[PDB]
This record gives sequence, structure tokens and C-alpha cells, in this order.
Amino acid sequence: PKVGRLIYTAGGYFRQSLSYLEAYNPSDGTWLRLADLQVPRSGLAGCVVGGLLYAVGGRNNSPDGNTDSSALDCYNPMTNQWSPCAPMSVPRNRIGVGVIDGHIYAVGGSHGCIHHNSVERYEPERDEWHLVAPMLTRRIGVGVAVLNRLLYAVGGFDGTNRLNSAECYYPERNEWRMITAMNTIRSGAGVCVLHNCIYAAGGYDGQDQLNSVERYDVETETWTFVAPMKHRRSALGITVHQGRIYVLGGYDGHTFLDSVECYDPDTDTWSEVTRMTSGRSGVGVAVT
Ligand SMILES: O=C(O)COc1cccc(CNC(=O)Nc2nnc(-c3ccco3)o2)c1
Repeated sequence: PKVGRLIYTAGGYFRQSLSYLEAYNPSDGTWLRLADLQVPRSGLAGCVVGGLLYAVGGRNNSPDGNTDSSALDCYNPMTNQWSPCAPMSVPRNRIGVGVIDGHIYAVGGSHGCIHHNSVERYEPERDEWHLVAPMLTRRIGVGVAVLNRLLYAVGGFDGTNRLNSAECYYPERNEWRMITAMNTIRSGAGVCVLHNCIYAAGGYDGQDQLNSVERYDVETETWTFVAPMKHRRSALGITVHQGRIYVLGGYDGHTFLDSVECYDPDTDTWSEVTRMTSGRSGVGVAVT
């Protein structure tokens, strides 16, 4: 049943790091501007736990300077208010985030010229962060998705090279293990889960922005190309709403897109369903 869930987009980058928090309703195609982040942020990740939206890491860059963010903030849709939470052990720009058992996992990202392979876990009910096992690879601009309590970190940049590799995190054993490498090198790709596959849409391969999209079926352990998006894009927002994948904005190598595309896995098609109120990349996106 359709209960009215919305797609939230937080922060992002256009001309500088943005504060913006907006919600889109796929049912009527309307947008609603909500309370601003207390601190502008691009390259952050967004996620939802217990009906609350969380903005994680990222960075604030403008003429007033460049500062990587270790912050965690919690937005309550019911009160339309942001609340500061406990910060991570380190600033994490171009971070990847995933949720398991109501816990927020902050993966990789960077702080200055430091490229994190480290990972830490946040427990809402205790407002406390905890270091877990580090990834086998240093990854900033990594994409993250979770399927059946297993977390996947896809692609990114290790400081020297851009990766087509990916790895899986086993939360209860607290380990990481490499999985099949993608067909394409991708950093800043949109990564999400839909049914039994992890999608890796767009990204930057080191020379061009990508509009190609491939998915990893956890059952067959293979990476498969599906239909390409209309726009190439890296640093795109991505989420799933009522069985379909939605990609928001990103950079196509020329413009900061306002375009929103929707992927229908049954017909293996993407189509443009709306536009953001303004183009932007590096947003955090989540559904509730
Ligand atoms: O590193 C990559 O290959 C892809 O770049 C990514 C990856 C993941 C998220 C993002 C979000 N983009 C982003 O934060 N862009 C941005 N942030 N600060 C700036 C900026 C530009 C000039 C001064 O500051 O541009 C980019």
C-alpha cells in the first residue's frame, strides 16, 4: 500500500556546499523545502533509522574555507528540526553509509590527504560511535548498500587509483572480504539495493563521467550491465522508492544536473520524472 513516503535530499554542492533539505513526493510530483542543515555540506551521506533522517560526514567548502566534516545530525520529519548528534572519530568527506540493525555504518571517506579504509558504527539509542574492522581497501567516494544484513562498499578512490573493486562487510563476524570486481572503474557512483542486486550507477572512471549502470546479483556473484541513464553523472544521489530506483542530480562533466531519473527494473528503462529545484551534486538522499 502507498502510505505517502517521501524522498529527502540533504546538502549537496553547487557553487559551494549547500544546506538545503527538500522532500519530493513521487505520487504528485511536488517538492517541499524543509529546515536547513545547521552547517552546509557536500559529499555527505544520508540514511534513515527509526523514522529519523541522518546527515553523515561530508564537507563544507566555500570562499569561507574548506573543512571536512565528522558531524552527524538527525532530522525529525515530524518536528521539522535538526539536532546535533555525537561526532565520528574522524572527518569523513565523500563518505559511504549503510544501515544494519538500526545502526549507522560510516565507511571510508577522507580527511585532508588521508584516505580512510577505517569504518565506524553509530548506535542511535546510545548516541555513541564505535570503530569496527577497516576495509581491505582505502575508499573515498565509495558507494554503500545493505542486503540481508551484509554491507557492500563499491568502488571509490584509494588515494592513488580509482577502483572497480568492491568488498562485503559481515557485521557479526566484523570482517571484510573482497567480492567480484565491477566491469567499470567507478568513483562517486550511486549505489543502492533493489531486490537481490546491488546497483552501481554512473560515477567517475578517472577520465569521464559515466551514464552506464551495472548490478551485482548476490546469488550469482556477477556484475551485469543494465540500461544506461540518460545523463552521465558522478556524485549523484540515489535511493529506492516503491520498487524503483531514483537518481538525483550529480555532475555530468559540464553541468550540475537538476535531473531526476527513475529506473523500472521490470522494463529495464530509465525515464526523467522530475527536476530538483536547482542542480547539484554530492547530496545525501534517503526515503521515509
Ligand atoms: O572523488 C570522485 O571521484 C567523485 O567525487 C565525488 C564523490 C562522492 C561525492 C562527491 C560530492 N561532490 C562534491 O562534494 N563536490 C565538491 N565539493 N566541494 C567542491 C568544491 C569545488 C571547488 C571547491 O570545492 O566540489 C564527489
